[PDB]
Order: sequence, then structure tokens, then C-alpha cells
Amino acid sequence: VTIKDIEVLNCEYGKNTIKFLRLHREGKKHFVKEVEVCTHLRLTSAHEYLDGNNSFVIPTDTIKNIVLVLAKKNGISSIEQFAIDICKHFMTTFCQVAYVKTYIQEVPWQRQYQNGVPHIHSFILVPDGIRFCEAEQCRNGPLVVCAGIKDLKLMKTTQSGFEGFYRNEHTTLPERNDRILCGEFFCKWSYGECRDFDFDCIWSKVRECILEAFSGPPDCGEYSPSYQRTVNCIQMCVLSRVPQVQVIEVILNNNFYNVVDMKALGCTNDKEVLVPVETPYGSCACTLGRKKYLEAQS
Amino acid sequence: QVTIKDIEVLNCEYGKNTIKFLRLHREGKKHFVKEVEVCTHLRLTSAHEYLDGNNSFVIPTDTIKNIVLVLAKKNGISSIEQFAIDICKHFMTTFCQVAYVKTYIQEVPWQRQYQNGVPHIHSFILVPDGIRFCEAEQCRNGPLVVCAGIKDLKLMKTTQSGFEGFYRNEHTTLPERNDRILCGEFFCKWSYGECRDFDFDCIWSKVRECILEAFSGPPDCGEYSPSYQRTVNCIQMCVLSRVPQVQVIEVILNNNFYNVVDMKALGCTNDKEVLVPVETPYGSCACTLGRKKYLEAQS
Amino acid sequence: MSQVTIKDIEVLNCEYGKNTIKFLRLHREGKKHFVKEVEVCTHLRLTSAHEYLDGNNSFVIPTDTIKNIVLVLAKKNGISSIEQFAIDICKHFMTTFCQVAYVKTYIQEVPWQRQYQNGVPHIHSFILVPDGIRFCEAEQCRNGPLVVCAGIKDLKLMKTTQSGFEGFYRNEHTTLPERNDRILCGEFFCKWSYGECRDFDFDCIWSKVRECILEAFSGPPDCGEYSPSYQRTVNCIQMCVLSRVPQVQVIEVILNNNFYNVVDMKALGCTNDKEVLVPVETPYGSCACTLGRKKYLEAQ
Amino acid sequence: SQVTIKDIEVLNCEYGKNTIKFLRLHREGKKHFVKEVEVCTHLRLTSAHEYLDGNNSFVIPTDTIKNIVLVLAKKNGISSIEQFAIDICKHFMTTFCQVAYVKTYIQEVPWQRQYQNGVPHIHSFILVPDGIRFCEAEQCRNGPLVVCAGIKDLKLMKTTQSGFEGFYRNEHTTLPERNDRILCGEFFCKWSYGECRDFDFDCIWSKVRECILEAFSGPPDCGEYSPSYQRTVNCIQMCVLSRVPQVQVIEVILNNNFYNVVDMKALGCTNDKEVLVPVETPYGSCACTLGRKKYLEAQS
Ligand SMILES: O=c1[nH]c(=O)c2nn[nH]c2[nH]1
Ligand SMILES: O=c1[nH]c(=O)c2nn[nH]c2[nH]1
Ligand SMILES: O=c1[nH]c(=O)c2nn[nH]c2[nH]1
Ligand SMILES: O=c1[nH]c(=O)c2nn[nH]c2[nH]1
Ligand SMILES: [Cl-]
Ligand SMILES: [Cl-]
Ligand SMILES: [Cl-]
Ligand SMILES: [Cl-]
Ligand SMILES: [Cl-]
Ligand SMILES: [Cl-]
Ligand SMILES: [Cl-]
Ligand SMILES: [Cl-]
Ligand SMILES: [Cl-]
Ligand SMILES: [Cl-]
Ligand SMILES: [Cl-]
Ligand SMILES: [Cl-]
Repeated sequence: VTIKDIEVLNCEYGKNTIKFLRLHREGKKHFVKEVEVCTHLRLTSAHEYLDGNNSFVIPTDTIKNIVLVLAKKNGISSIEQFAIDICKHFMTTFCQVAYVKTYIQEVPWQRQYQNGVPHIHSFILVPDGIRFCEAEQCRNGPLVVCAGIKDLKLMKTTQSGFEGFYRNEHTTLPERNDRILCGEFFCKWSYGECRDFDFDCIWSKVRECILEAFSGPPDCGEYSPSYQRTVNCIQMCVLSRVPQVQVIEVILNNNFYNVVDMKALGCTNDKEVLVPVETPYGSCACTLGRKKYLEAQS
Repeated sequence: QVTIKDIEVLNCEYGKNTIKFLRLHREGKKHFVKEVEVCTHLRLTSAHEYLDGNNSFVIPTDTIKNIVLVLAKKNGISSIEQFAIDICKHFMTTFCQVAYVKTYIQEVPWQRQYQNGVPHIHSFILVPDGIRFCEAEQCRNGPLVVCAGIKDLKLMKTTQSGFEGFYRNEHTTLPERNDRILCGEFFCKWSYGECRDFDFDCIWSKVRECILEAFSGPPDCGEYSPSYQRTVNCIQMCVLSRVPQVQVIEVILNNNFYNVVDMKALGCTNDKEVLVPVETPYGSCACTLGRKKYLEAQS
Repeated sequence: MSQVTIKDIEVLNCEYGKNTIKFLRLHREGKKHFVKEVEVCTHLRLTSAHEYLDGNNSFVIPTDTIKNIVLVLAKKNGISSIEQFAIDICKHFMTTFCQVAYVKTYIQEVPWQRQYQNGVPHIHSFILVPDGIRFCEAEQCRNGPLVVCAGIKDLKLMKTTQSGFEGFYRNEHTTLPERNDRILCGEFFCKWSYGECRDFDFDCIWSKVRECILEAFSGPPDCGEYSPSYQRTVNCIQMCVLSRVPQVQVIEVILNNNFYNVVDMKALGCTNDKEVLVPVETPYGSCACTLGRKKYLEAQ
Repeated sequence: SQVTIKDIEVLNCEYGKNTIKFLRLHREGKKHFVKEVEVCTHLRLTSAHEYLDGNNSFVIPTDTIKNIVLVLAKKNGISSIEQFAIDICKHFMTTFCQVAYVKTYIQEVPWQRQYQNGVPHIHSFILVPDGIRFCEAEQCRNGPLVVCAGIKDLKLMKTTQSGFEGFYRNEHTTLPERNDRILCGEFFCKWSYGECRDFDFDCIWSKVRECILEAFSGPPDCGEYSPSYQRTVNCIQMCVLSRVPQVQVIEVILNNNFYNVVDMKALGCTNDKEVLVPVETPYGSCACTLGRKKYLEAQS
């Protein structure tokens, strides 16, 4: 074996979990954006791996310094714009960069309120689904922006079943038309190259679509015949209501809530006491894209 | 070569940990959930299972789990405090070999979903903005004592915080500061003693409100904190002033310092614009205050 | 709170009916034919709303039945005047159906005129002449008065002078010049109440009110009469009707105007001395006034 | 006997400018945005000297109303027709002390941006009337500024899951009971926000439209049985009130068209609900206004 028999399929490096708070003051009123940033590069050469020559390597320490400098100089209007600014900086500054990817997630600080009055400078951590984004670009290619929400845990106590599935000698699952639907969601969507809109406004709108499609209307809900169908309802709601979304990926990790058999304990459990099964757990995942966007890619 | 005769049993305790279940209640089409994690521990009047390999008096931890689930079905859960009381009372009445029972309960923070201000009949979202818990305990022929609390409560203010005039010595490099970020993860636990005649949910919400308001100060100007320790005291004194049911209050503040990154070498000036949190190592302070009247009554 | 129920909600109004019931009533006196072609709308409010609130139709009179009743009454009673026919329809509903809380009948005439050859009326031939559509309206609530209104709409009148608009309120957004000699062109909606009085010749009084509107609009035929605004012309019409027609208790007049602009033709190398005028159809001005006799208003 | 001003009461005086049509164009670089509207603004003045005395001193010309609408569109832009109607009413109330009352009605021209291969066109539009959006704002001196929004000329049809049975029977009722007809309705829907203006007008208008379509239709896989036009109106209103707390009062008018299964027996074939002929006149109407008890009590 020698270097000549071996092909480099991929080389990538970067700085992970760069944590900082960007503070902005309008007189007495304070605004915060706390983020965690990961920035990864692929270089046009691999001399650092193949030859022990570091000449082209931008230290990961420099990646961190650049992220902090851009936050200071530019501020953070949206994590998407900040991710774009970082990718653009790397592409326009370093000719040895073949590819840049920036991942950002928001720390979910909310302003405190007292009797409906917003506090000028006090905040509470409220994780109701983590906001993230991702920007990436190859040399001479498009800068593509994705946004998402993860660690989003939703549960409805009825309007859920799973019936009429494939049966075989190892299938013991009963048909059910009235279970708890409990899901941890990862949702990620692509804007492609479109960046003419309010990133915060569209992110909020997509989140609203996910919750409403999951839940159905507040007065009656909507029957889910499978986790898979609920994923589809979420994706089709987003695509129907948010033209900026070109491609949407949803992953639902479910937890079954078992109605505990209490016969042997001398009472009847009419869907009163339910025990969650956290492992093993089921998952389903789907990615839908607009035909017109995918054809335009070719 | 040591025998039972050379050795003293100082403590023996056992139990069931992380009993997880959802209690579902339906009022027509409107669904209500209480999902909890329960730990119930017992001390028995004897230690034959340890000393002699004799299990005659041991209540299986499996039976502890069965009892918790049966009581949830039969009684429901009006509040986790009432459920913890019901579990402790059940063990003390039912089993004469129980010397002591302690029940710890924490709520899974499900919130009802709203669409355009309309509450959803049966859909919920997980929102961990401080975990509600309680603890009930009782020794044979002693009082059943109930505590409630909130933990993993993370609060931050961006100003009205300093730490000055502290003790200096040859290993003290900390500068005096009058304008830092105050970021704290709070554990708060309070005792009601034996009083259980009031709305547990209403009082818990009121104590939480006092913690947030005392931490923050008024929304138009805030309030200067001269230390983490003083902020803990302000929280405790606010709760005791506004919530007569609270006899004893413990607060633990785990802080994170946010450093203003020196950017001189990167050719720019950072005027408290970019701050980097230090998560480890981290400072902690803890205080427990009690009402003199309640502590004297204990004697 | 997840949905509203009937308990959180007030029914402010529930009304239904049949609209644009079109028919011709033909009457023959030997060879001589008489026509009355009408368009009828009849609306009911019922004493309950179970059809809306509960999906229960037990008390609902089908709108198809409303149509049948209007056609049957036209056959049985004839149409002496649209007002008497509207009265007959309201009375039928109130006396027949205990579930009717309120009835309103609106009728308009199709404006057929008999053809004339050298002043001789044709026995059976007619021409459509829409020079102001005649209508009426009768309504009654259970245990209340049956009230009759008559009117004329789509009446378009124009005079070429004796019209101005001067001395109006001026402000930074007011560019309108003062004018003392413009075209006054108005499309009129006129509606008047007789209240409960129905002892007179409906056709005769309707014709008299129409005559008053035309004469008050126009002024005397040898000189006319100066109008200082659309609003003043509306008042002159209303005060003429009230002066000459005692049966009219309350009168509503709506004037939708069209301004005729004297085209500036300077750039086209000629002078337009109020010779060529271009109507502005949108946007358009409107004014509306309702006057009532103090005696009638006090009495109710 | 000639009547004088002393015998007569002025019950109502109102005037205004109707059908003010314009397009507001906004450019963000190459990308063009349009809002084309039709505005009517009406005033009641604190005096009626223009009618009673031929004195125009207090009259704001309708031409000035038009100028103000155009000036406000230029200065403010149009984020929503509701905000524009608010801006017009506020301008009149705060500018003219002789104004007792202002009402502004606005409807949108339904321009939609063109798309090619999923790509929105920077500056090209097509007219797509799928229900006309309108709003109405009004205010009396020292009274609340009240905003209403609506959709009209909205024509919806389902081909089954509709009947009308169990209705009141009488000697003039020939309508057969039916459990499987076409339900075809032209809807006028208007709702009041009262004084609440803390929400996104465009977002809530779209949400109310969605409620109307979904309540009319039922779920797309099975639909929902309608036992009357009246019950369908109620389902629409109760869906909107359940889902849209901002709606205080909702009025729905359903004008229906019956589709008759043509009897083709004499033409030698059987028509099994294959060929249906719409009856456009006469036509049935039903109308309901529901209000929240809390809002109506707060008014008194
Ligand atoms: O909705 C469901 N989808 C599945 O794929 C599945 N497998 N077990 N239960 C299930 N429920
Ligand atoms: O508020 C503070 N208390 C302390 O005890 C401390 N120690 N370092 N910084 C500190 N700040
Ligand atoms: O007679 C008129 N009345 C009005 O109110 C008006 N407004 N513009 N022109 C007008 N002329
Ligand atoms: O649904 C209906 N409502 C009515 O009131 C009616 N009248 N005729 N047909 C009708 N259908
Ligand atoms: Cl808060
Ligand atoms: Cl929510
Ligand atoms: Cl500092
Ligand atoms: Cl005290
Ligand atoms: Cl009723
Ligand atoms: Cl003729
Ligand atoms: Cl002129
Ligand atoms: Cl004439
Ligand atoms: Cl006269
Ligand atoms: Cl006056
Ligand atoms: Cl209101
Ligand atoms: Cl209500």
C-alpha cells in the first residue's frame, strides 16, 4: 500500500460549539441573542494530512476569532443572516477554501414580563423547540440556507391510531384507534438561494404550521392514522402556506404510552394511567421537495 | 472476620426510582394531563434482609411501583403535593415494618397548545422553564412534612449586577465589577411543615412569581445586585414576605460568568457587545432561611 | 373556551326568503289586455332559529312555499297596485303562520307601457320604457303595525344650467374651483312612508310624488331655478313632496351625481365655451337626506 | 298647505365620494408590489345648512374626500386595507370639527403575482377573483373606531352531503324532501373586530377565509352532511367564532341556486343525477348575525 493506491474521498475540519451572547442596547432596553456556532471548511488541498505541511491550514482558533469579530461588527439580526455573513467571509477571504458550512442554534432566552409589562433587561430560558439554521457554499456554487426546529416534543392524548398494517408470524401489535401520539420532532427546510424575506417572520410561520398540522383545530383536533401520516400533514401544511420553503425534512421519534393492565391489582384502568416507553422507540422520516425546485437543480 | 457484633447499622434505605406515568382526566372533549416521575424510599424497623439474608419484612420495590400507579388511578392527582401525601400516608397506615417514608415527585412540564389564543382540547408541548417538584416525608409517630420546589430555573439579567469590596489576598486576581451579566440556574425548595389546607397549585405559582420578580426588580429600571448571595437573600425575603405558608426556604444559585472578549489583538473594541459564558468551573451559593416562630415551635 | 357554544353567543338577526320572483299578471276586458309584470322579494324572520342552531327544520316554511303563495295570491287577488299586493302578501304570512315574527315584501314593476299609434292605444302591445323604476315595500312585526313605503329608483335627471357649488369649506387638500354654471346630472333613489294609511289610490299618489320630484328638480319651464348644491336640490325635492302630498309622512332621497367636465381644448388649438362636456362616472359624489313630519314621528 | 322647516325633522343627512379607484405601487429594487383598491368615504356633518338654507360654509367637497384618500395612500402606503380605512377615518375625525361621523368602505382588486416554473414574477400579475376582500371602518365623534372585514361574491358548491327534510308542511308546500342535492351558494360574510387592532389584519382575514371554506366543505376525504342552507351558515359562523377570538360579531348571507335533475323520460333516457340545470331566479337567501354575549354587554 502507498499514497498512490489511496484516494482522499473527504477532508473537513472546523470549530464546534462557539458559544457567545450578542448584547444590543436601545437606551435602557437590552436585547440578547445567545448562539452556539459550528463552522466547517474543506480546503482545495490536503497537504496537512498527506505531507504534514500546514501552509494552507486556517487554524480553528482563527475560525472562532472570525465568528466573534463578525458578531461584534455586524450584530445578529437573524441567525440565518449571521450564517450567510460567516460563509461569505470565508469564501471572499481565503482562496484555499473549497467549501464552508455554518450551523447556528439559538439559546432560547425569552424576556421576562411582570403583569404584562416587558422587563428592560431580564430574561428566562424557555426551551419550546430549539431554533437552528445552516448555510453552506462550494467555490463558484450557490450559497444555500436551511432553517429548522429540533428537540420539539409534542403530544396529543387522542385522535391517533394505527390500524390496517401488514400482518405476519412475528406481528403481535393490536389494531388501535385511540392512543396517545407523543413525538420528538426534528424539522429542517431549505430556502435554496432565496434571501429577500424576513427570516424571523418565516421561521415563526413554519413553526406555527408544524404545531397546527400536528394538533388539528383546537375545538375538535384531527384523526391521525399513523405517525407517518402526521409527518405528511406537517410537511404539506408548511409547503401549502410557506412558498419560501422548497424542501422539508421531518423526523418523528415517537414514545408509546401503555395503558397499564391493573387487573391483578384489583382495579380497572380505563385510559387513566399510561406509562411511556422511551426505549426502544420508533422513528419515521420523510423529505418532500417541490418538483419545480428539484428540476431547476439538475 | 468482623461479625454483626463489631458493626453498627447507621442507616438502611431502599426504594423505587423514576416511576414515570401520565394521569389522564377527560371533562367531555377537554383532556387534562399530569405526567410525573415518582421516587418512593422506605426505611424498615429491621435490617434482617442485610444482616441475615431474611426477606420476610421486605416490601418489594415492585410493590412500591404498583401502589403508586394504583393510588394515581383511584385518587387522581389534584396536585403532586397531595399525591405525595397520599403515598406517604398509604405506606405508614398499611405497613407496620415501615419506620420512614419519603416520596419525591417532579412534573413533566407539558403545556396545553394554543392556536390564535384558543386552548387546544387535547394537544400539548413540552416547555421546561423550571421543573416543579415536591417531597413528602414522615417517620413513625412523627409529622408528615411537605416541601415544594422549582429547579433547573435559568434566569439572566444583562446589567444591575456587580461584585465589589470582597476580601483580597495574595491569590485574589478578580477585578472589582459594578456592571456584569447575572446568569443563574436556581434550585429553590420550601417547607409548608404540616400545613396542607390550601391550594398547592395557587401557592406554588405565587412562589415562582416572587422568585422571578425579586431576581429581576421592577421592569422599568430593575434593581442593583451587589452579589449572587444578596440576590439569593432578596428572593428568599420576597417569598417569606408574600407567602405566609412558606416556613423555611432553601435557594441554590449556580452562576455562569459572561466574559467581555478582549478583541484588541483582532483590531477592534468590544464595548460589552460580545460576551462568552464560562460554564465550568462555576460558582455556587446556597442559603436556607426559616421563620423564628416555626423553628421555636419545632424544639 | 376551545369552541364557543350556543350559551356564549347571541342571535342578533336570522332572516330568509325568496328573491326575484318574476311574473306577469294578465287581465282581459274583452279585446283590451292589461299587464302588470313584477319582481317580488319576500323575507321572513321566524320566532325560533332551530334550523341554524340545532339543524332541525320542523318550523321552516320552504322558500319554495313563499314563491307558491306569491303566485297564488296574484292569481286569486290580481294586482290593483303593487302596494296592495305587498299588503296582501304580508297579511297572508302573519295570519297563516304562527312561527312568523316578521314579514317584509319588496315589489318592483317592470316598466311596460302600452304602444300607441297616432294617439290610439294598442289593445295588446307594449314597449319597455325604463324612465324610473316604481317599487314598494310593506313590512310587519307580530303585534306591530303593517307599514307601507313606495318609491322610484334609477331616475336620471339632468339640467344644463341653473346649478353651482360655491362658498364651501376650504383646506390644504381642497382644489375644487367655485362654479356658478355647471351641468346638474343626478341618478335619484326616492323612498317615502305612508305609515299605516292605505285608504287612498296608490297609483294616483305615486304619480303625484313623481311629478313633484321632476318639477322641484327642474324649476319652472320658462326660467328654471338656481341650485346652490346637490344637497339643496335634494331638500327642494323633499319639501315640494311634503308640501303637495299629505299622505307622505317620511321621505328619503339619495342623489348620485355625475360631473360633466368642460374639456380644455387649448392644446388642440380651439376654445371650448361649454360646448363639449365629458361625464365623470367614477368616482362619483352622493348625498342622502331623510325628512319626516314632526306630527308623525311624535305619534310613534 | 306648504310645509316649513318648523314642521319637518331631519332624521339623517350623509354625503360622500364613491368608487375612488387607484393602484398603490411599491418597489423593493426590481421586485414590484401592488395594492389596487376601490374606496367609498361618507361623512355626516354636525349641521345641515347646505340642505336647509343653501349655505355651503361647512361642506367639505366630495372632491376633497377623493384628494385626501389619494394623499394618504401616497404618504402612508397600504399595508392592509383595514389599516388604510382606519387612517382615513382618523384623518377626517382629527382634521374636521364639523364631522359628526365618518365611514370608509374599501375593496381589494384581486391581483395575484404570476409564477413561471415556481418562480414569482418581479412585476407581472393576473386578476384572480376567488372572493372579493373588503373592510369597513366607522367612527362617531367621542365614539369607538370600529373595524369590520369581509369577503363577498364567494361562490362555493358541493355536489352531495346536502339535503332539506323535515320542514313545515302546509296546503301551498309542494317541495319534496331531499337528502342528496347540490349545495351551491354565493356568500357575503362580514365580521367586526370592534376596537381590537393588536393583530395582523392579513393573517386573521386569511384565517377567517380558511374557516369559511373548511366549515362549508367538511373534511376532504368524506365531507359533512348539511341538513339546510341555514345549518351550513351556522357551521361557518360557529367555526369562525371558535377559532378566531378577534371576531366579535359575524354576519353571513347565503344566496343559493338549486340545480334541478332534468326529467328526460319523454326524451327516451334516464337522468341518474348526471345532468343538472341551475335555477338562478327566483333564488333563496338566508342570513344570520351572531355576536359574543361578552362584547354586546360591554357595548350597552
Ligand atoms: O403509526 C405508527 N406507525 C408505525 O410504523 C408503527 N409501528 N408500530 N406502531 C406504529 N404506529
Ligand atoms: O457575586 C459574587 N459572589 C462570589 O462569591 C464571587 N466569587 N467570584 N465572583 C463572585 N461574585
Ligand atoms: O353640490 C355639490 N355638493 C358637494 O358636496 C360637492 N362636492 N364636490 N362638488 C360638490 N357639489
Ligand atoms: O336548505 C334549505 N332551506 C330553506 O329554507 C329552503 N326552502 N326551500 N328549499 C330550502 N332549502
Ligand atoms: Cl416571565
Ligand atoms: Cl402552543
Ligand atoms: Cl463584566
Ligand atoms: Cl415571620
Ligand atoms: Cl331558537
Ligand atoms: Cl309606442
Ligand atoms: Cl362647469
Ligand atoms: Cl317630463
Ligand atoms: Cl311646493
Ligand atoms: Cl342645521
Ligand atoms: Cl372590542
Ligand atoms: Cl365568547
